[PDB]
Amino acid sequence: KKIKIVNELAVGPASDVPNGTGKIYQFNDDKVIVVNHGGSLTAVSAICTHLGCLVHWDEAADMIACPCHGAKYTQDGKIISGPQPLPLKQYKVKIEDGKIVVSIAKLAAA
Amino acid sequence: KKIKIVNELAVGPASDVPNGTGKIYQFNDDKVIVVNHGGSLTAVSAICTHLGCLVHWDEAADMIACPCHGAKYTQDGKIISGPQPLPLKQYKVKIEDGKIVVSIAKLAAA
Ligand code: FES
Ligand code: FES
Repeated sequence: KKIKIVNELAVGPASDVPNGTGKIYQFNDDKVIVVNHGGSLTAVSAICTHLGCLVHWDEAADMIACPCHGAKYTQDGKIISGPQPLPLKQYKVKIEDGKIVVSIAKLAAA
Repeated sequence: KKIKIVNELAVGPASDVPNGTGKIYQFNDDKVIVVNHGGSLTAVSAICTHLGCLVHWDEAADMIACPCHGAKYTQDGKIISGPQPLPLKQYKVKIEDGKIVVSIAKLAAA
């Protein structure tokens, strides 16, 4: 009673993103930042929804920071502060065979 | 004894790029990073020559850094280290009427 289409990609070894760090990967047309912090491995779009620069993980401040107009986001992409209109799109992410597997789903009813 | 074609664009107010900072601008088909550091206002292509992520200025480290795979460049776009094949193409930049004017030339001899 629902159709959904999932894109799925093993982007790199789990050892790429050890604790306290974040790394940017290509996901087809988007760029995703995968973050490993506080026991939690998350994945969100790395492109600011304001005007489209790349973000990075700031471990000391426990935040994602955008270098262009000062946007600050949570590890999960939620808005902390800045001019950005939207949160960064949330991905799913898992470790499989020692690999970081990122995925996103788009739904549709039958 | 030389003819050249110059693209020129007043990209924003000079107040946009104070000392110790760098800013990204659309320059027709390229994107340029203008950096103000050490009394020197420079402008180079913002597109990393490895795989094309947008770069940013790192004032603390005195370098242009690409967030994807670690490319480092000097303020003038020269390669410091990383997987990139090429330096960032250099633009010329000056202040007029409190505005940042970026320009680049393509040659023709006669
Ligand atoms: S493009 Fe990220 S703050 Fe504007
Ligand atoms: S895109 Fe800059 S290091 Fe690869």
